[PDB]
Amino acid sequence: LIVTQTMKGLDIQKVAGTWYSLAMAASDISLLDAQSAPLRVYVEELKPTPEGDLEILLQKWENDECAQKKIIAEKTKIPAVFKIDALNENKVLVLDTDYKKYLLFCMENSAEPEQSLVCQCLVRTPEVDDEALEKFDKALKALPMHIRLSFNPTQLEEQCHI
Amino acid sequence: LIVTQTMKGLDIQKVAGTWYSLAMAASDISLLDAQSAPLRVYVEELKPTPEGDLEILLQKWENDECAQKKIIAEKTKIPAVFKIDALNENKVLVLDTDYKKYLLFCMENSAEPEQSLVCQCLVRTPEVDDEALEKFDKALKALPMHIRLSFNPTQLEEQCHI
Repeated sequence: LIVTQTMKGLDIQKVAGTWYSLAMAASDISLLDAQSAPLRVYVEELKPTPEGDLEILLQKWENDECAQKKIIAEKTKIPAVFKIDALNENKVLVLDTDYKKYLLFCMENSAEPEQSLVCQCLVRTPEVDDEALEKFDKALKALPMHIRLSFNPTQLEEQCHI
Repeated sequence: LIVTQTMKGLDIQKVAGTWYSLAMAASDISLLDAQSAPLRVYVEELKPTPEGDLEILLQKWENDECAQKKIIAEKTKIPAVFKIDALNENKVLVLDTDYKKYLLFCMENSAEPEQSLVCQCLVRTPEVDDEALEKFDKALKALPMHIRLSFNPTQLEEQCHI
């Protein structure tokens, strides 16, 4: 609930389709540190269910393979906040989006916020959009982020960004 | 020579003393990735020689120990640029400094610039100065940085920032 910015009037239907994790940022270095870091995940596609929920198709370097995982985000009373699937009463907050280009969101742990806050900047195409990165940074200002990763076109087209 | 910003009228004598690597940034993620990353170095002290050179006292996680290394930077025709000691005809460029608080510099490889550019924000005390970080970012704007690390007081006081 630290993320003071959330989007008003979110139409979860419109955010459906393919996305690229262009930039990542986290409050703790160890969260995004190595390629095998716990929260180093790459979004592939967002699939909203008619029941209001949101399926998230993502990738992660687990063993030595780029594994494809599927997380399901259940909707809450607030249309911009979601509860992800784990003991960890974790929330997925959508900060802003114009639906056609970018989408800014932040995963957070309700128990340990400042120790577990990861945000991302998703874009529709594998192009480095400066205007989306600008908005991402502005939303990051008041947040205690200590690591910020950014990716290039070539990395965006390969699995697990290699 | 990509770093378009360099400081005019640098008095190498004044930058002597203890410093803290408050923030780091690099053009390639693999340069600052893990704790054992090649260019993940922590500045301890800057010792300028009367012969115009500059000794750099730093730390690095090599094996499983936080080793203290000492790099010597030889002066060049330009008072803000230095040549570090290795085959790699590498340069150390000082971008800005008020001598009493911060100091912004960038290490660079003359052979492969965009693939080997690391910059840092050194502060005098282990306090998070927003004004120094602001200046650091402004100087980073035109540079193709893809990773940015930041550290907190507690980390600044421990060897190898742990």
